Amino acid sequence: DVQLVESGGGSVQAGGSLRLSCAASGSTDSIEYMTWFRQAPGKAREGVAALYTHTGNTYYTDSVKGRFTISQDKAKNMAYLRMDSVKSEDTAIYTCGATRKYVPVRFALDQSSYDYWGQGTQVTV
Amino acid sequence: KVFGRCELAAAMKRHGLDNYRGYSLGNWVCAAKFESNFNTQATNRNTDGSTDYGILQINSRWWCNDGRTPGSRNLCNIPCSALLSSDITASVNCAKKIVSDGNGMNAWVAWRNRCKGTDVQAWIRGCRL
Repeated sequence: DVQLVESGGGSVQAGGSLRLSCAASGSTDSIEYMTWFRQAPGKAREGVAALYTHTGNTYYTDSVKGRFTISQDKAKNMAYLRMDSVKSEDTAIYTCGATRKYVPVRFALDQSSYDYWGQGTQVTV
Repeated sequence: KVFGRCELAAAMKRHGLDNYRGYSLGNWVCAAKFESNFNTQATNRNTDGSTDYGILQINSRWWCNDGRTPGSRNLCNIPCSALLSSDITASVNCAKKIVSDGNGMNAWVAWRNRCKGTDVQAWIRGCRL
């Protein structure tokens, strides 16, 4: 395999909004989770928002709950991250991840649970 | 052991799967048919080093320990060998945990693709349960 392409990154002022897109190619409904991860400068990669494509259920890391919304367009194998009311702490390289196998919800925000990765897009607040 | 359709339906009913997490019995029988063709000894290796075991093809990366899978979490706290038994108890109990994970029976690919949205009751018809 699955290829993941991110787009929509860039600069945004604190309090603004940005929308990131993750397009998958190489399969459709075999993809289970489509998830957004991020890596702030000098920090470890962390799961931000996960979406289970067959139910639309979403999972968020505490620091973004209420501010970020992950959604999808299952038919087009697209996952979106709507970043609303961004904060300076959100500055980082955002990367899309996916799996074609079920992952227990408790591990849906762990990088090791994902088998496919995009290349990342920079977001600067 | 390769179960007969109704033989499995009866066993699954005895195990309390009928309407478990809202899934009527037929869903479970249909899931087993497409996941393992009713074979308790079915096994399938994956590209990530994990293996799917039993009549409900439960994965060793998350649910059971086969001691050969990288990044395993054994959430069902059982050896995967227990999922290959002619006695489906271990498979059923683990399936109950999986289907309670938060995304229903979607965790079973075979169920999503050949059972979900179909007349699953057909799978228990004629079984005189």
